Amino acid sequence: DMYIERAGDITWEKDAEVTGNSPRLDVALDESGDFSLVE
Amino acid sequence: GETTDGVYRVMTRRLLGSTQVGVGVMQEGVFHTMWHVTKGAALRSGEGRLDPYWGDVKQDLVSYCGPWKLDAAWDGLSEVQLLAVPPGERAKNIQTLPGIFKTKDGDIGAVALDYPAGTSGSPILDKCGRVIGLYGNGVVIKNGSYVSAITQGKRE
Ligand SMILES: CNc1nccc2ccccc12
Repeated sequence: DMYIERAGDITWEKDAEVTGNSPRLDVALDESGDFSLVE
Repeated sequence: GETTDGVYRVMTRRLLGSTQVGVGVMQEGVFHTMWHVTKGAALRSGEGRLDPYWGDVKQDLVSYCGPWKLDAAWDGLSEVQLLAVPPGERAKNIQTLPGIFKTKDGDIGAVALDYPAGTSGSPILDKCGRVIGLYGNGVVIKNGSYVSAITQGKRE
């Protein structure tokens, strides 16, 4: 039995930690909703 | 139960202790999460019950109490924020410039940020605070790193 608990508001935070890269990837999406890499 | 707009953890008592299996967004009275978090099961909110209303395994999305309400889209240029809600940890905003998933049916934005599986369903936001998609369905690239699609539904 699953339940939900509030965790916060949805708002843009000014001066948040900025991280992560921006890769451009060729992918495929199967009928089961799974993404895979296409080479 | 609690119907206030916002971000929520999705918990279960089935396994050892209380375990966070995902996250979701309550907006306009509807709860939105990824299909792989709930597998379409009903949810509890305090004393109330939320029943699935719409879902699709291929999009990997599900809405409860009503139709999918989130319609904002990544503009393809701007930085966005993942409002990550990790298990046992406080909600935190992380700003990033999305990459791209290129498919035979078009391109989708993607965020290269690595969080535990129980963070699936955490919303990705634009500068106006609008939810442009949910985090948690993606791929593991060459170096073992995780890249999630910016998954968005359709508002009928
Ligand atoms: C292979 N699966 C995963 N690995 C790492 C982080 C993840 C975050 C959300 C959903 C799945 C994830």
